Amino acid sequence: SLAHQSLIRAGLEHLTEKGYSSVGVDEILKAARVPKGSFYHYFRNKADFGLALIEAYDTYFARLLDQAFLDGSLAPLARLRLFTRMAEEGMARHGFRRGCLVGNLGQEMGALPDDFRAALIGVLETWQRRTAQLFREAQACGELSADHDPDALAEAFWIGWEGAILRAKLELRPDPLHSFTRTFGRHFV
Amino acid sequence: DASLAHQSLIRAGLEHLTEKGYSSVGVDEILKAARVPKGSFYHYFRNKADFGLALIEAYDTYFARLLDQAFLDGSLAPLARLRLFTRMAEEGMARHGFRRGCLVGNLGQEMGALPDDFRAALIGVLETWQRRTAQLFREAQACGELSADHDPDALAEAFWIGWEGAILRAKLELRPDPLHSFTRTFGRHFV
Repeated sequence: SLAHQSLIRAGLEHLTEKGYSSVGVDEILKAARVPKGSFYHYFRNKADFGLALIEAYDTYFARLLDQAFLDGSLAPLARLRLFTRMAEEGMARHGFRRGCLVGNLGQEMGALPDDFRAALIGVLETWQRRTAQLFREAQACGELSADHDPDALAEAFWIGWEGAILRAKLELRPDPLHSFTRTFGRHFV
Repeated sequence: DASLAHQSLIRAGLEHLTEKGYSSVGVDEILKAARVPKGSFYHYFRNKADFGLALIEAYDTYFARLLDQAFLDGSLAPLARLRLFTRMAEEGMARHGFRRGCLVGNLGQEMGALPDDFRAALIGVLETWQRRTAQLFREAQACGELSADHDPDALAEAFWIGWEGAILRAKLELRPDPLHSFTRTFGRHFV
């Protein structure tokens, strides 16, 4: 019933907090409280579980961006600030111990299976396209000046935001999120 | 080569942890790459954790020398010294096909799986880099390159937050594009 969901849940908690290299199937089963036979009913092996976890994180995180980026009661820049504020509230729930599954996996790329590279890049690119669209909308109402490139700016936002999450999880506090967003915010009029 | 055992260990450590990370790399893999016996490893280090801290101290020392080349070059304006550093760091990364990143960024990201000693050691190195960079930015203000408007410490912190994330992305994509993308956009903060 809840065998599959408990495995996904256990996987997302362990990979946002530690990363893939640190965690084996046995840790996962203890945390999920699910028999080994259920693990192998859903996934062929650890690498295949890893990919399922990437995909599940992408589906969840898309709903988070829906909530912020599609809130038409908010001017476009205020949507970006709602996003970073909500992302920080989510981190504060577990005292900043848990970061981004994608940034964690991204940093370990050298020890991951090759399949992972294109799946991680696809997810980062989906987010950048969405942020670029938000930034074009900020230009249309003069929140961001015409001499900026929305795509370049979207790529820089995600580069720095993952860097901010790395630092917040290292320091176990929100201050790096605030530094990043306060300085990046100066690209706007 | 018996007299080379310590450098071999550090070398193999730096190579393997900049390419993979701490959680991925066991002592046996280090020994096999260093071609030194186990008794030589334990002569110098009490365990993997003591080794890892020694690698951070080694990386701090060698990295400080690369910053010295850029940040202490008096033939360059302050902001040109910052562009030199990023150019150099990219050249370094390009030598090994962008497969090797920052040791401090790699370990920082896997902090949840590390002995708690590492936290202060990793944060210490980053704060050093940030202090050198803010000083660079204060000199950029004192000569008109940066507007009196900006906080040099906040900007130094935002630089190191963003640069570690650009390196992450360059090692993931195996290309310098995220580096150029980051610095191109960050360069707008300057006059």
